[PDB]
Amino acid sequence: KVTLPDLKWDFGALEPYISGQINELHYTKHHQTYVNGFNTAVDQFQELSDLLAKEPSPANARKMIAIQQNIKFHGGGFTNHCLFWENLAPESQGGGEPPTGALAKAIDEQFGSLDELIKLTNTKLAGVQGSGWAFIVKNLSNGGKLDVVQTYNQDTVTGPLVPLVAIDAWEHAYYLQYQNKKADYFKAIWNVVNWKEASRRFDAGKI
Amino acid sequence: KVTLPDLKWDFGALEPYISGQINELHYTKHHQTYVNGFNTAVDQFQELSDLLAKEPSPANARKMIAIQQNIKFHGGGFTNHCLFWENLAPESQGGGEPPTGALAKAIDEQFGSLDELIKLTNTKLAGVQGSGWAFIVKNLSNGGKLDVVQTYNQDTVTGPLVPLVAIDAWEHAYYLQYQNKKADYFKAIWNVVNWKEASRRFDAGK
Amino acid sequence: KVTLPDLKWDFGALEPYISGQINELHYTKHHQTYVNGFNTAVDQFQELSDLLAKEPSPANARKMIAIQQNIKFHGGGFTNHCLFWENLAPESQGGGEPPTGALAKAIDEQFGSLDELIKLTNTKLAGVQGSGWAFIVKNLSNGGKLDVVQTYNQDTVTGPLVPLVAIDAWEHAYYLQYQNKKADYFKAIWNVVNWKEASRRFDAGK
Amino acid sequence: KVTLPDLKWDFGALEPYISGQINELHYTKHHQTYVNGFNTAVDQFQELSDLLAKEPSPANARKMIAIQQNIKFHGGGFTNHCLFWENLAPESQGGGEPPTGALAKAIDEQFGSLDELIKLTNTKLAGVQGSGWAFIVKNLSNGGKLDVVQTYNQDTVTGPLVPLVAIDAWEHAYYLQYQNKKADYFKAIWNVVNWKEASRRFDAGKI
Ligand SMILES: [Mn+2]
Ligand SMILES: [Mn+2]
Ligand SMILES: [Mn+2]
Ligand SMILES: [Mn+2]
Ligand code: NA
Repeated sequence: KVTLPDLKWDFGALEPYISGQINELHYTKHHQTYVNGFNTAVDQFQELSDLLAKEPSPANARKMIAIQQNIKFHGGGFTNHCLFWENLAPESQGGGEPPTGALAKAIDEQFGSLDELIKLTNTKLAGVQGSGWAFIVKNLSNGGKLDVVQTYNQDTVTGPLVPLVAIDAWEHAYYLQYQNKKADYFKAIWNVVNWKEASRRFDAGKI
Repeated sequence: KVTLPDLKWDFGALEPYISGQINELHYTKHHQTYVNGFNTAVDQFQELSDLLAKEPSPANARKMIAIQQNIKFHGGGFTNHCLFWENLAPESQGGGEPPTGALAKAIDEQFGSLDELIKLTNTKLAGVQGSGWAFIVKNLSNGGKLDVVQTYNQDTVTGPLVPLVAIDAWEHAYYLQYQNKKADYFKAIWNVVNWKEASRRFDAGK
Repeated sequence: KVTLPDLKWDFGALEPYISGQINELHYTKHHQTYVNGFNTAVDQFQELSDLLAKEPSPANARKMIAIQQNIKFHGGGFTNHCLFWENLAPESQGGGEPPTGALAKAIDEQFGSLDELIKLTNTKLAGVQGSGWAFIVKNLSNGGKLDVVQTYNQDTVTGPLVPLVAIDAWEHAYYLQYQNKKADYFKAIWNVVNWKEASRRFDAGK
Repeated sequence: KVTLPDLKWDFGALEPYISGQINELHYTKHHQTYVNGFNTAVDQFQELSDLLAKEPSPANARKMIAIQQNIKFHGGGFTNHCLFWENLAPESQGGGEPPTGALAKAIDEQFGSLDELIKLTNTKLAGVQGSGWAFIVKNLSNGGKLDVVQTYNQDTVTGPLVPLVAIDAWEHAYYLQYQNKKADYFKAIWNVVNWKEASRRFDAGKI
């Protein structure tokens, strides 16, 4: 049974880059909904699995097929937002300070500088044509190389792709403050990105 | 735990429209693969579910998300092929005979004729740009109306959509016999379509 | 070269159901974005088509493929919003009044009532897990039957699926006013749906 | 107007890894079909594009949206198969011989060995749940790092993702010889992969 995680900061702590009113809605409404949806979907599948064991019909298999969409969507919603809060921090807790160590080294070697990586990421965020996410990732299958990937809806990066920084591009993540001006939001959010958490994820090679 | 279903006919019973060499591989290899994949996926779900209970972390959620794909794909593969075998039959069991009853009436009212419905379906089949299926369906949400829908890969029709006739458009369904000539396969298969089974599905809405 | 269509109503005309603030942003910003993107994409096609003619390489084919996403997305955004404004109207223009004629008959015959069709549509709207649309459509390929279709992002209904009512489920369509309570928005919008335009679309079959 | 490309080898030249029967059908039927489809779709779009100039209506935009699906699919079909033939060669023409130069250096640095890259690719190919492709690519956006990407149907890798080796995982690519044993096909094809063409693409950073 999953639960809304504790936040490391107060709702209004990322102002002026992200408003407290957005954070409160985003966390108490949107994230809680994925929490509830995920627990419900997992419950429903456990129930369908028990039904399939006694009556392994295509009819019942068809029912399982129907709920896995909810497992994926709500599971992703749960996961992506958890990652999101943990890679945000107020300036007082180091938000917006550049990474150090191995991650900083890989960033410079692959993209030239942190500024270029961020510009690439903002291009990707702007390129999400619908709801979705951009993730700075470490790819474990090609020697641990950095990349920036987009996902849609609540799809997430799995397998060898370890998320280092997740940035939410759903309209609910910025609309009350930025309205249509999503590029202003993408630029502003880096001021409160927690690159210490990114570095920790990079070093661990897991989340 | 699912298994391959009983067939109502022998592998060679659909000759010459669908070769026995195809049916044998199709059932004993391809369908068996979805059976095994689905059973594995459901087992793995059960294991991840216990893991999630012990540690409900994003990491473990991530693992669960990863296997949903296989549940969907192999579950669809299992379900779609079960449908397929049940709506195929040799002529000796009524394959290729036109439907009667309420289904026949609905077909004529909506499409003009069975011939016109079949042509529409062959157009949908030819329009699958990849691996996939066409389904003639009854839509329970809009008053029980017939439609033809395409799916890709092992996606299937769910919700208010009741499959009446499933036709496999994956290349493995025809390649040994027809190779690139998929339209020849789409045309030939209607000689062994079991419309009695479609009519039963239509009447039951299940 | 496309442009924003003229609106038949002032930005604040759909209050209280849809905020004038939302309509103004939705039209002057969001719809404009799609107009700009589509014009840009069609210009690029034109340039790449000429390039491909002179040099029909896989390299240039690859470039042509790369712009198709923009054509589809912005083309969809352009088209869907045009449909949307045309099927909305203030109560003073007859918004929210039930359809009549053939459409009204088809709705009663297939769904039982207008309320049942609306209920089904709201279910499809709530079912969009991401950004998207629901369309009440008339299907030209199954004898002209009504159905409700979900799309994601700016995907739209084409070919035999004729849109009668388009409803936007992107968060920018409701968030300033309803925030997370999208179900409240889906319920409210029917008060300003232009069923007269829906009936016109149904009769024209385009 | 695109045309079927010239092949560098005879239909039967890749036996016994891929039969002459397959190559003949694959090239003269399947590839040709995408050639014809792509030419048709581009002509149709040009036609609608000219109409849209005079009638810039939602109706006409809707018609163009329908056609872009065919441009993408047949365009991809044309492109992927052109890449495919160019990265296959008989053993007499160097097929199956390991890459050298910068490409070989990047492979060992990122994957450990060619064999590890090949195994990863075979895992990706087996993971295509439907029709599709695997590509070994050079990613120009992350400092030119190698990766392996899956696509479905005739989707392809565009922009910063430069295809180095394309491997076809559609059933028509192997069924007549391998039937359901696709893993055997994925394993065998490397014996006739042209790594010299892969190296040229890697060096040029384009196709
Ligand atoms: Mn969010
Ligand atoms: Mn099959
Ligand atoms: Mn909109
Ligand atoms: Mn092929
Ligand atoms: Na509100």
